[PDB]
Amino acid sequence: LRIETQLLLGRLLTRSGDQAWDFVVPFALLVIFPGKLQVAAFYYLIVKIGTFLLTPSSGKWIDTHPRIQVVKWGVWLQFFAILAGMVFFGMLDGLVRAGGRESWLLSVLFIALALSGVMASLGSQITDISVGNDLAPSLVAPEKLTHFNSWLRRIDLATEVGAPILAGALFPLAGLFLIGLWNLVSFVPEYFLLRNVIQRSGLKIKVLTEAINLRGSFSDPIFWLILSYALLWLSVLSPHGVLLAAYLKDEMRLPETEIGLFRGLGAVFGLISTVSFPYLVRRLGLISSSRWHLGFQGVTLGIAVTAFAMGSTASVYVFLGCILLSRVGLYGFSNGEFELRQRLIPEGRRGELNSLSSLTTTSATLILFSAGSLLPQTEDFKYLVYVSLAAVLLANVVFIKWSSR
Ligand SMILES: [K+]
Repeated sequence: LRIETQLLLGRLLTRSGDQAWDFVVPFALLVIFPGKLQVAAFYYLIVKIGTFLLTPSSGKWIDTHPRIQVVKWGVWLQFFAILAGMVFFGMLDGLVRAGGRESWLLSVLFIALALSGVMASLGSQITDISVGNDLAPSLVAPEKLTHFNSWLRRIDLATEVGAPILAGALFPLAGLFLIGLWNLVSFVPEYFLLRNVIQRSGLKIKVLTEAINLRGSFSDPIFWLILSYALLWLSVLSPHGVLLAAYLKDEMRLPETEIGLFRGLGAVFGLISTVSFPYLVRRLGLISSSRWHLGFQGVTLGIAVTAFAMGSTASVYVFLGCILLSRVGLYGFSNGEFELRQRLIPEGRRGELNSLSSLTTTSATLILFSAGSLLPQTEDFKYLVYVSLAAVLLANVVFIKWSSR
């Protein structure tokens, strides 16, 4: 295998395990604390807030250590976080099965679980930045990055579609530990693949920074590109969106069978961007392809939101169809912004400025989570819809302004 293929193979193996694990954790939480959806929510919250708080530090840590150290800590932090998580899950499940109720002990084990979730999430973010935003632009010719990124996207979508299937086959909570085990094992090929390409090549030579402040990050021009991407995470208009599903079910009275297919079609339209975006790049260049895809997301969601406004079931399939089309735009733009970060971010600032990107997208996630919790009613879904559209149009404005560079 050539270098580029080794990178993709490593990503494919470790992701299939990551996606399988992320899929089953909420269900495992619900098995242990039956009914209590607030507990699963609390888990997710701690992980995200935790990752948020550790992000600037981790980006400085990335720029000040050799790559082989970054990859070692990135992967093995995950490995041992997942192992710790499995141990705490087992303990929790054992405790509750044996009749344990609310206690400091049970609480302490939940916190230990949630913190291990923070470590894994942070390790994963470090590894993504390292492989996708440092190793890849250092190993792959600039003109072949678009091709390389489209395969990274295909791996992400494929393992995303394969996750419920994998999990299904393997699934009290015995399925969880089998998924945990597969996840553990799936970290190992990527560690050694990465370690061996670093050991044998010029990745060893890298000037490190000695030895937060975020003023330097936010003041950099690339932050506006970063903001144009992050804004897209604010939307409730997604195939997987829980508030949209709730809305479609109660207000639109769509059958649950049609809602599930809609949800499942997300991946397909994501996959379509991996053909449309590279095609436009090769024809119009990276900036122009990005602008067209982002505009396509803006137009299709504009149409979808007009169809939502005249709130008839006579317009519901155009609403859903346009949301699905918009995913082509979103997934295309996401590869473009990713590639612009690969190409434009100085080598010595790869940890810093890409962690800024993680910081801003995690913030968007937290806001979206906050809005979901604050406006949980289907009759209020209307307001989240208009703010989602506004965010997308603002993203277009910000990117157009930025791409005047
Ligand atoms: K993994």
